[PDB]
Amino acid sequence: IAKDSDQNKIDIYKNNNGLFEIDTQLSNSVATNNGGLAPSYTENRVDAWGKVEFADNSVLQARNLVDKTVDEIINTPEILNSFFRFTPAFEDQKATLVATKQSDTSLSVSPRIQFLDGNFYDLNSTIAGVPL
Amino acid sequence: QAVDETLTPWTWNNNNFSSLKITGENPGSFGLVRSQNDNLNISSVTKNSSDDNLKYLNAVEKYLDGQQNFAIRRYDNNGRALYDINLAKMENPSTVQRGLNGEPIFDPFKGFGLTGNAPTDWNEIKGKVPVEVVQSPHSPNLYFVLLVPKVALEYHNLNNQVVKESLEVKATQSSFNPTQRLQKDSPVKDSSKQGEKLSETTASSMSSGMATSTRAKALKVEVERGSQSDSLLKNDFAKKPLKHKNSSGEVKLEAEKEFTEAWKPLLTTDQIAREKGMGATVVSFYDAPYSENHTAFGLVDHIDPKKMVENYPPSWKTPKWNHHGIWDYNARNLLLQTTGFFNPRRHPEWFDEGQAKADNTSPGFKVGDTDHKKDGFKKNSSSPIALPFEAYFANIGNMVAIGNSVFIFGGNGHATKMFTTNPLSIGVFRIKYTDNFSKSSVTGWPYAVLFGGLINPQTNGLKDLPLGTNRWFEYVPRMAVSGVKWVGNQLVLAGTLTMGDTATVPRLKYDQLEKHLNLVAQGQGLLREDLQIFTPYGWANRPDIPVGAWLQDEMGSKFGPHYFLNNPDIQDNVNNDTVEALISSYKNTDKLKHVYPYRYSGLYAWQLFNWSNKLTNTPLSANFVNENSYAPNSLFAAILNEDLLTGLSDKIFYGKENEFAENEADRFNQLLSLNPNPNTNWARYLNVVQRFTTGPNLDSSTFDQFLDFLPWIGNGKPFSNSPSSSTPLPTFSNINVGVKSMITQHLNKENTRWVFIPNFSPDIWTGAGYRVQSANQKNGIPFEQVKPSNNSTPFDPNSDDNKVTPSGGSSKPTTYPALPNSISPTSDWINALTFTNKNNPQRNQLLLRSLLGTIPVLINKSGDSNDQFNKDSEQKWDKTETNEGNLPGFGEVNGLYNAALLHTYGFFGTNTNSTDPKIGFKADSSSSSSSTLVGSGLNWTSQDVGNLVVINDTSFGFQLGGWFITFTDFIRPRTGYLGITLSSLQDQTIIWADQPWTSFKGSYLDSDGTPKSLWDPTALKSLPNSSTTYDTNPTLSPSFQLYQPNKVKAYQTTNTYNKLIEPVDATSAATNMTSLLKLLTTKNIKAKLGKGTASSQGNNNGGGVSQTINTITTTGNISEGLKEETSIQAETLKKFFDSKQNNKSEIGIGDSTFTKMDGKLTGVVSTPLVNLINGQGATSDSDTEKISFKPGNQIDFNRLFTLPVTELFDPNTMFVYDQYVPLLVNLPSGFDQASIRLKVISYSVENQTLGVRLEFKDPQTQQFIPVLNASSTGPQTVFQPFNQ
Ligand SMILES: [K+]
Repeated sequence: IAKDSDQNKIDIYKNNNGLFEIDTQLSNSVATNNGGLAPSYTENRVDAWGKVEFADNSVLQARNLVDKTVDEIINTPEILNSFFRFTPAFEDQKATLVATKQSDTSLSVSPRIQFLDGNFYDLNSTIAGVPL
Repeated sequence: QAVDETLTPWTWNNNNFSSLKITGENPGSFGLVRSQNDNLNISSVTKNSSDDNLKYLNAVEKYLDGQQNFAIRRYDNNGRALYDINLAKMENPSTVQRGLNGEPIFDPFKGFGLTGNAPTDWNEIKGKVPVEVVQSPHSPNLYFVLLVPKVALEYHNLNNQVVKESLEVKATQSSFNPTQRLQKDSPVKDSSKQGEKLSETTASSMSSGMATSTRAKALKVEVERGSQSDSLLKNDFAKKPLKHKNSSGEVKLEAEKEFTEAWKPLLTTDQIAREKGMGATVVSFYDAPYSENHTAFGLVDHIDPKKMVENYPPSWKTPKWNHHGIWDYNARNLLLQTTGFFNPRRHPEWFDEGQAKADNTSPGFKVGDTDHKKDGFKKNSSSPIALPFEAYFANIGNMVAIGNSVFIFGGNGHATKMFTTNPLSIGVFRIKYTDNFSKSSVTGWPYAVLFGGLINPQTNGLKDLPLGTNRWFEYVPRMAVSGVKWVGNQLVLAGTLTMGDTATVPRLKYDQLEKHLNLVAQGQGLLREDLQIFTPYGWANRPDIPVGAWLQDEMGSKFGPHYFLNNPDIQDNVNNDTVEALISSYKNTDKLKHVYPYRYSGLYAWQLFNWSNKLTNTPLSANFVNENSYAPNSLFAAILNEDLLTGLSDKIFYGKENEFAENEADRFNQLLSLNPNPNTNWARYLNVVQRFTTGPNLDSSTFDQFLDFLPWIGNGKPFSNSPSSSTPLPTFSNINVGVKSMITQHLNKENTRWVFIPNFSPDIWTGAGYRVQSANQKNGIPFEQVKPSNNSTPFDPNSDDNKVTPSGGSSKPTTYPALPNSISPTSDWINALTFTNKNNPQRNQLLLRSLLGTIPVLINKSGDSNDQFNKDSEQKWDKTETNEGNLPGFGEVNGLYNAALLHTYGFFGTNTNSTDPKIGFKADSSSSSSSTLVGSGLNWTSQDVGNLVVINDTSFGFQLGGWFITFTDFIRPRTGYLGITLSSLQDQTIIWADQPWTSFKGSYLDSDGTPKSLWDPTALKSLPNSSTTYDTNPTLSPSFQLYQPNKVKAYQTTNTYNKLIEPVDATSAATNMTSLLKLLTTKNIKAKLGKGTASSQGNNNGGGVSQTINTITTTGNISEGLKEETSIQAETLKKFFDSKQNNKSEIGIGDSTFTKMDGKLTGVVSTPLVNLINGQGATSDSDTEKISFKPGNQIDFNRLFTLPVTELFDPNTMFVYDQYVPLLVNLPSGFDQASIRLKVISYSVENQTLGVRLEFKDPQTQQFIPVLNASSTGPQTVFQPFNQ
């Protein structure tokens, strides 16, 4: 964190085989917080949170998962990793889907994604008790 | 497309590559092959006198495109050929098609998607031959290959009037004489300019001192800038009161009056960069063994010379200049030497005009004008360092891959080497990939900046080697490279390396060149030898006295108080009253420095200890650098930062911190070190080396004991001589040479009783050629060897020039109380750096050159009629005190002893031959005498380095000429282990060949757990001519040199070695020694030794396989020969070796075992299970015959495919579950069902199709392998519900 003139700016330096170099795209990704405590999420962009594309609903019929119940699927995290394709912003950045039962017949999923600090963030994350 | 059997496998001389082992998902081999056909008459491509080389080289490539074929076929894991890949001829060439994320589109049974169009530059890549192949460490099915013009193979088969030696053979019509080529005449005081000499200090500051003397004062040197636009106000380093001789014109380096048909490159660096067909190329490619679309290309990159040459350091624009500048430039030009640090008179291989610029003129600085204040300013350069054709292909070969990048460390230089021309790897190229392998980039850098972090902590061998550097990259390391490989987790480099020049750190007095012809010829490029030679009687007091100071005693009548001859006994005594007159007053300033009225002196070790580019404990420290080596003179292996080699930026940026001083006022107050500027990055590259090694893990004279322990390959006898009155003496170590005496009388006469030897008597062996008053008075000598200047009486002790007058009026003579007992080049004194001659550089130089067996010997006498020297009645091994011991005392190789080396070679006596050859050296008291160096009879050289091979997680080795060497302990050192093992070849038909390395066919790791190599005695060829019509005395050949006459005065009949031996004018001496001039050519040595023809006997053919000695954890343990508790460590190691002279294999030293084969040996191809010779040796794989996939008529589809294919395998790892294996694969009765399983390779659930590959436990190894016989589609198959 530095000031060029008088406002604070966030640069991210990435270690490359023992030598740190600025990453200008990741710097812009992290610095785009829109006044929030953490970097924005954009659906169509590899941002600080990588990029998550969900499967169409039509995957259930094609793979015969309609014969599985919500509780089965919900306790089978390898099935529900097959509900999205993830593009990491930095090598070995990881992401999983947290599942929530919505009805007898349906669930929702929401990504849990590592940031630069090796930690996973999701909808309920806090720092100092403050929801992000 | 399909296999053609008419192409056969081969090994390239420059990298020794022949095959790559593929690893990971689909194992097998790639290997080089070529057409078998004879009668390749390249000389039919006629060369005219009126045109340049380029159209000739293109006509040779067009001819070779008709006369030969070359290809890179794939083989399976047992060595069965799969597809041909003749890159000049293959059908429908294409790059691979990509998705929007850069990934290649692929499906294993179909193969890759092809775009239907060839890569860029396909119209000029199709003429090139592939010469090395490697695989990506992280990306599947992705490979890299290096390609060159076919002249980079055929270079020695091109016609001899264009592919010339760097020196001419001549017609010898007046008879041969090696002195006729040498510029020799010494400089003199200028008859019209005597007065411009340095001024004597008229009054000297007190500095609270007290003592006084009658002697003349120190001389002032001053430099300051003034106000003038192109001149200084003072510049005393640029004075020039000496000038060159006139002898039918002026003597100087002036290439156009010496080189009437000057040697030049095949192509210049600016030609090879722009003529895109003549530059080397790397390409990426994709491969799969059983697909329909089995192979296609990725991307193409030029290994462009400008991407190396524009990354040379700023000083390489001016190789005729160095950071010491004007005084050093003048002192070198006055001695007729190379100026700067890299000029073409020694090193023509890196210059676009070759020998035609072999001169000291116009060094990029203003010099030689009418005023010393006008000289010393930066200007335009006359010749920068380049990368011409010969050096370029020596910088090609030895690949490795790391992350998204691949490298080229350069070859051994056998692509482009000639008998007087030494191209080498000078650095590393890198090729890097970007946008997920959608794009690429290329670069390279010299070893001079990459090795800049070397320090004494980074080696377990000897310390202070000539490998150091500073803020200017004027030290230029280059290598013959053995390879780069992974030793377990560690990336490792191996080869042979150039030190700094150790032969010219001591420097001559200005007038005496006519009695020192070899020492000037070794600097002139006329003698291309890197060994240190004993010459002390003609050296000056220091290497670094400026040329304006020298002319202070032209008569010698004061023994030159500021500058005189290096004799060790007559040094000025500083005592303690003396210092106030000679140093303890002359304070320097920001414009004033002094030359002292003090007689400095010391022998070869003290010279190197002060002015060699030695290593130290911190980087960039070495302020002194001399010159760079002719050829590799060190072993070298190292551990690299594979991460930093991946992390460093493509472009190196230097700056003003690496520039020489713009004018001499900035040279007088010259900054030794600087921080990197904000835009520059050169300091990042210094740290790519973690650790290095250079020889045995031994310290002091113990290392000379190892040098004496190893056998000479010409006769199998160790240089220690102990395994059989009047017995012969060893050459390298001092143990049992001369006699023992206590050092208690030497120098300070103190500490010796308790802080030198573990024992009450301070015993040291006095060595060969020593001084004593009597056999009883065996300890020390007094100052009795006083010496005259001419006939003008002795050194005059108690005289007022050799006295001082401190307060109280007491006075004493300024000379030694007592002195050491020997000055000979074998000397090994612990207490006396100024009298010891052995040094750690020489120990490493001798290690390498004694392995290759090519240390020279000094001769007076040949086997010819009335010229003979005898084994008996003419040599007295028991009487080293007199001339009958035959110690030369001049012109001898440093550290060793000549008569012992002659005995070990067997040049006199029946040691090497069935009758006495009678060749040798004799010291006589009756007359003046003449001598020369000659070769050993062997033709090996330090560029003869082969494949690096890795044996396990810590042990690795390589071929080096007639030896295989192993560096077993370098990754994990231990106490009491020497760290090296060695295996020697035995075959006399190879060892006595004329170009011996051409018989080596490659070296490889073998699956029984040993390294092995191939040889063929039918592969040798004749020299470039058969003498044809005249007596060829100078036969240009790999061990030949233009050694000069040495002429020497008569020896004293008794007390022979009490003073240094005196040389005399050698400029006419050749007429007395014509037998020795004929003996310079190795074939004439071999003829007199009985080795020159069919009298060598043994096998007429007998090509085949060679293997290193057996090894165990005890091998190389020498813990009883290491450490001390009674004596000196070399002597207890000598006792430990003497009982083991017949049992060397437990020391790790011995001969390689050998087996013969029928027919020719051309090369090998390798797999993780087997090695194939000429491509033969494959087998039925009998342990795997009973394993097979079920055929389509044996599948009950409803049993397999009522469930979707989605859950037949674990999603975490893609192996199929065990229950489906016997449903898809047949297996024998009693089989272990846990030993085999199926891996999914592609599938689609909407088609219910599953594609698989099978893997099985290897019966020989703790690892899985594919089962290649499992189907008509190999180890791969598909299964689906009838919808195929
Ligand atoms: K995103």
